[PDB]
Amino acid sequence: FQPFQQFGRDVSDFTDSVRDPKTFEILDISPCSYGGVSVITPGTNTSKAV
Amino acid sequence: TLVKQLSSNFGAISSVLNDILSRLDKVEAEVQIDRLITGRLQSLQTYVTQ
Amino acid sequence: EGCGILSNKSNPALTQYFSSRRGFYYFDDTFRSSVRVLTTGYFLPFNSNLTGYSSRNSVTGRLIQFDNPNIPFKDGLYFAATERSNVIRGWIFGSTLDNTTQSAVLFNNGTHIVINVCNFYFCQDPMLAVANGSHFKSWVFLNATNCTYNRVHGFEIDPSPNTGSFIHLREHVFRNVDGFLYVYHNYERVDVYDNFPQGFSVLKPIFKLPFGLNITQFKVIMTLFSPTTSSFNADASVYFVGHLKPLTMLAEFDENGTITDAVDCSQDPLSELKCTTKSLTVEKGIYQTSNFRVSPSTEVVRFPNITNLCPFGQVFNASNFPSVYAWERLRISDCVADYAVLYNSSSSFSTFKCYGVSPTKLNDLCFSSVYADYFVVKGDDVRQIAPAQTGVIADYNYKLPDDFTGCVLAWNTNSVDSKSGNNFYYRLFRHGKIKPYERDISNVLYNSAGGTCSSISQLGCYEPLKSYGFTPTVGVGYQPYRVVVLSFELLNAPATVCGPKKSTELVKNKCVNFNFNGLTGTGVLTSSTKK
Amino acid sequence: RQIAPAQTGVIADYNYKLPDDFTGCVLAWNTNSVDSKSGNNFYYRLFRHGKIKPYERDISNVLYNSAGGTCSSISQLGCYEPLKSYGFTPTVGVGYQPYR
Amino acid sequence: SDCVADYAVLYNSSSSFSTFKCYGVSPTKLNDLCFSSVYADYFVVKGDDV
Ligand SMILES: *[C@@H]1O[C@H](CO)[C@@H](O[C@@H]2O[C@H](CO)[C@@H](O[C@@H]3O[C@H](CO)[C@@H](O)[C@H](O[C@H]4O[C@H](CO)[C@@H](O)[C@H](O)[C@@H]4O[C@H]4O[C@H](CO)[C@@H](O)[C@H](O)[C@@H]4O)[C@@H]3O)[C@H](O)[C@H]2NC(C)=O)[C@H](O)[C@H]1NC(C)=O
Ligand SMILES: *[C@@H]1O[C@H](CO)[C@@H](O[C@@H]2O[C@H](CO)[C@@H](O[C@@H]3O[C@H](CO)[C@@H](O)[C@H](O[C@H]4O[C@H](CO)[C@@H](O)[C@H](O)[C@@H]4O)[C@@H]3O)[C@H](O)[C@H]2NC(C)=O)[C@H](O)[C@H]1NC(C)=O
Ligand SMILES: C=CC1=C(C)/C(=C/c2[nH]c(/C=C3N=C(/C=C4\NC(=O)C(C)=C4C=C)C(C)=C\3CCC(=O)O)c(CCC(=O)O)c2C)NC1=O
Ligand SMILES: *[C@@H]1O[C@H](CO)[C@@H](O[C@@H]2O[C@H](CO)[C@@H](O)[C@H](O)[C@H]2NC(C)=O)[C@H](O)[C@H]1NC(C)=O
Ligand SMILES: *[C@@H]1O[C@H](CO)[C@@H](O)[C@H](O)[C@H]1NC(C)=O
Ligand SMILES: *[C@@H]1O[C@H](CO)[C@@H](O)[C@H](O)[C@H]1NC(C)=O
Ligand SMILES: *[C@@H]1O[C@H](CO)[C@@H](O)[C@H](O)[C@H]1NC(C)=O
Ligand SMILES: *[C@@H]1O[C@H](CO)[C@@H](O)[C@H](O)[C@H]1NC(C)=O
Ligand SMILES: *[C@@H]1O[C@H](CO)[C@@H](O)[C@H](O)[C@H]1NC(C)=O
Ligand SMILES: *[C@@H]1O[C@H](CO)[C@@H](O)[C@H](O)[C@H]1NC(C)=O
Ligand SMILES: *[C@@H]1O[C@H](CO)[C@@H](O)[C@H](O)[C@H]1NC(C)=O
Ligand SMILES: *[C@@H]1O[C@H](CO)[C@@H](O)[C@H](O)[C@H]1NC(C)=O
Ligand SMILES: *[C@@H]1O[C@H](CO)[C@@H](O)[C@H](O)[C@H]1NC(C)=O
Ligand SMILES: *[C@@H]1O[C@H](CO)[C@@H](O)[C@H](O)[C@H]1NC(C)=O
Ligand SMILES: *[C@@H]1O[C@H](CO)[C@@H](O)[C@H](O)[C@H]1NC(C)=O
Repeated sequence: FQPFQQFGRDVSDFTDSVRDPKTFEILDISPCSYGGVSVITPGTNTSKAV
Repeated sequence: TLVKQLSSNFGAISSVLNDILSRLDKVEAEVQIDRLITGRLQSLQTYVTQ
Repeated sequence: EGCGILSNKSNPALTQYFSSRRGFYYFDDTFRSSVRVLTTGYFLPFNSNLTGYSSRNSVTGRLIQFDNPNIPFKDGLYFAATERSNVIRGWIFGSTLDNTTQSAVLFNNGTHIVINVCNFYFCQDPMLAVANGSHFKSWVFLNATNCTYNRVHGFEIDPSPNTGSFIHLREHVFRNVDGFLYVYHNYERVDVYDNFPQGFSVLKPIFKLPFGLNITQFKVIMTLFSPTTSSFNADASVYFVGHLKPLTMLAEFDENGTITDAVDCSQDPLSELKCTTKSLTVEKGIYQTSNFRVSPSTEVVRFPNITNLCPFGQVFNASNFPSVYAWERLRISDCVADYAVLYNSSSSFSTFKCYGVSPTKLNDLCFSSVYADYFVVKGDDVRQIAPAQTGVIADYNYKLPDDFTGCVLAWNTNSVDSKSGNNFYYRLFRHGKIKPYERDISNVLYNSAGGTCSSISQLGCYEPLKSYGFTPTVGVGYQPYRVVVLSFELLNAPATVCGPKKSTELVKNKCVNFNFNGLTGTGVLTSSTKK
Repeated sequence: RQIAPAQTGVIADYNYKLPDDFTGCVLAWNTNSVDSKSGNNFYYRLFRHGKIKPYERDISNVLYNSAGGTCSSISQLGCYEPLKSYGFTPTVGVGYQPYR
Repeated sequence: SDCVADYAVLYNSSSSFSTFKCYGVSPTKLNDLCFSSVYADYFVVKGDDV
């Protein structure tokens, strides 16, 4: 970061990095669930397992 | 039919930007300019679609 | 501190130079990386004119040269100086540059950086003198009184004069908005003598000074030199001054957040092409460009020949306004609505609510027909004088339409109509609500559950009107207030009441900003043949 | 009530102006018992040629000449003092009492 | 509960309201509304705490 930087933005304009005010270190922010998840099932009347 | 959509209020006090901007201060101006902007943008989107 | 004087000086030669691509600054503090931004503001246009002011002097044959006039501070300045040694030391900001109005100084003392905003009694030639390569004296001002702001920074320079070919180039830009003065800084080493160096430069902010100052003029403080004697002589230096203009540019940022190059829109057709596509490199082909080569700067205003002052005296400073149930209407026409003349009176409005128009834009707009309604209310009934209200007054006495366009005025009058002539009444006990802009001056005796009791002594029949108990030494509320309601009407009819704007001369075949009875716009004016 | 964005009056045009899109808070409270006794130091500016800019002030006490300029004396026709005194004194109505 | 809310009978009294703010409804459209359950809270404040 810059010496007076406090948080970093992305081209989609959301904060992905921040500087901790107490200990001057740089952290990373990412969503706690990103990426798709697909569930494969047979018919619910047919079976129960997925 | 596209040039005749410019005579629509779209929920604003007037269809003319000059009537709004000369009668209201700058703070109250955006809340009624935005309606005209969104309506004209929607008209342009529709025209491009057909 | 004992300012020195000069007897004869040569007339300034206002030679004009060209600024190639200089005069760009960081316009905000948002951090960016690898993006191209199109921004609008006050910038110095490319290939603009810069006026030079020299200071060199020889031993004989020529008079002294000291070009320090009152340069106007219109919307911003580009100050670039190409001195050798250290001759130009700071600037003077102000409006009249005398001790009857506050002025600011920002100059290098020699051992400090001095910033003061005081009532300065400047001498004819502000300067500071050095002798034998040492800081001798500072001769900027004589007296300084009535001020608070003072900042001093430790700094050090070498005041010894040198010789050469102007190895230093220092440039600044200045602008003040919202009470903050902005100073930007850049430095690079060049080798030119009597011409403005070319290239591209970016200015970085160093100051943001919080004084609210009306700044319209500008002056430069210089330095004198002596060969260790009483007599003082000048040295070689020159600076350039440019004015900022409202225009659009495109800025390009790298991955470190610095600006590599910028494109000034509306200079040549090539820059306009890059200004629309938001890119520095353009592929071959034909492109449809937007409009940027338009600078409407002239303001033309046309208002009718109405000149008389509008009668605010007989509608505000009158006697015996009627009660609320018998309010009166007044038609106001063929006058000039100057609201500033009400400031001179002793009465101050505690309610200045406007509905259809903004209160600030009343000196520019004009109306086709206006009306005035005036009455007297209880004091805490004033909040019922509004669109869509409920109460005694809003239901039985005075109702405003919900599509109300106008303003409501109110002020407390406890010392004039609480002692004598206390015949103020309001209508209670009505069968049904009242319509907007209607009144009923009737004293029929009210009977509940069917009318026509025809006697006050019967059971259930009451007087409709109840008297305001106006008397001195009561609280706020239960105290008389005088209310004036103004109703506006903006149509295609000819205007009757128009406020105080000085009309200008008509100009045609130019892209200007016009105003025809509150019909502001942008375009050209051409003689017509329509009926 | 004139200490607000987009206001008109004596204070909002000649004394103190807040800019549009102002971010912050404004505070006010009545102080009648502390500064009403022989104060005689509270003034406001009338009679200015032109409106004031946001966050700016002018402390000047020159004579005001109506429809012109550069007045000489107070006895000259159409010449007034620019500053007018608040008439602060105890036992006056609310609305004439000082507020901080 | 189980009453007819006639606000016009308060005009006959000697007390006048300095505050009649309403939230979620309009003061004019109270003679036509018909509520399911209402509650009342009453206390005394300093005057500039209103
Ligand atoms: C313009 O002016 C005209 C006249 O100048 C205004 O017209 C008047 O309008 C009012 C109301 O709209 C009207 O008052 C009614 O008159 C009736 C007689 O025709 C009364 O009988 C009536 O009172 C009772 O009768 C109704 C039927 O019984 C009840 O529904 C009503 O609530 C009253 O009943 C009471 O008593 C019973 C007893 O048990 C009780 O059960 C009820 O609950 C209630 O307590 C009204 O008072 C006038 O008569 C009209 N005037 C004329 C000359 O006709 C007109 O309104 C004005 N326009 C505007 C816009 O202001
Ligand atoms: C910063 O300070 C400067 C100077 O201190 C200040 O400039 C002043 O502006 C006012 C108004 O803009 C000027 O006052 C007017 O001056 C003209 C002459 O140019 C006079 O004619 C005016 O008098 C009447 O004119 C008309 C009749 O001919 C009338 O229609 C009109 O209503 C006037 O009654 C009027 O006095 C003043 O002259 C300048 N001062 C100087 C030294 O130039 C500037 O406004 C300040 N900036 C801000 C933002 O306040
Ligand atoms: C009076 C205003 C004034 C300003 C705005 C100013 C700013 C300024 N002067 C600098 C350097 C310097 N300042 C000067 C001299 C000047 N440069 C000037 O802007 C002027 C007017 C002089 C006057 C002689 C010199 C010689 C240096 C060299 C500092 C070094 O060795 O790094 C620097 C770069 C180093 C630093 O951040 O300290 C800044 C930002 N100095 C000033 O004196
Ligand atoms: C404020 O400015 C005025 C005039 O600009 C000053 O009055 C002059 O002071 C000089 C002192 O060098 C006298 O010689 C002149 O006779 C004075 N009058 C005029 C009309 O020039 C004044 O001294 C300044 N300072 C204050 C008032 O503190
Ligand atoms: C802030 O205080 C904590 C608590 O002791 C300390 O650990 C930390 O180093 C401090 N941060 C500073 C001084 O920047
Ligand atoms: C599940 O499928 C069987 C076989 O077709 C069918 O008989 C049964 O009705 C189905 N279950 C439901 C809940 O429809
Ligand atoms: C010097 O000043 C005097 C008085 O202003 C003037 O008459 C004279 O011409 C000046 N000298 C020159 C060389 O111009
Ligand atoms: C700028 O300077 C040139 C000569 O250097 C002159 O011809 C021109 O009129 C000046 N002004 C403008 C606006 O170009
Ligand atoms: C300015 O410099 C002089 C010496 O040239 C010094 O005496 C004085 O103290 C300096 N000013 C300030 C405010 O320190
Ligand atoms: C101005 O400064 C001088 C010193 O140069 C001093 O004698 C004079 O009293 C000052 N003026 C005022 C009004 O204090
Ligand atoms: C300005 O100075 C004068 C004396 O020179 C003084 O009477 C007055 O109170 C001062 N005003 C301010 C606002 O400091
Ligand atoms: C950007 O910053 C890095 C890190 O300080 C530096 O190595 C590099 O030279 C700078 N410039 C460019 C164009 O990457
Ligand atoms: C009307 O103005 C006169 C002076 O012009 C003043 O004495 C009087 O009190 C005013 N009446 C009002 C404001 O009702
Ligand atoms: C303002 O009021 C005073 C009296 O209070 C009066 O003498 C004067 O003529 C009025 N008008 C102006 C422009 O001062
Ligand atoms: C109104 O108040 C009076 C007393 O002020 C009372 O006699 C009367 O019964 C009340 N009601 C009506 C409908 O007048």
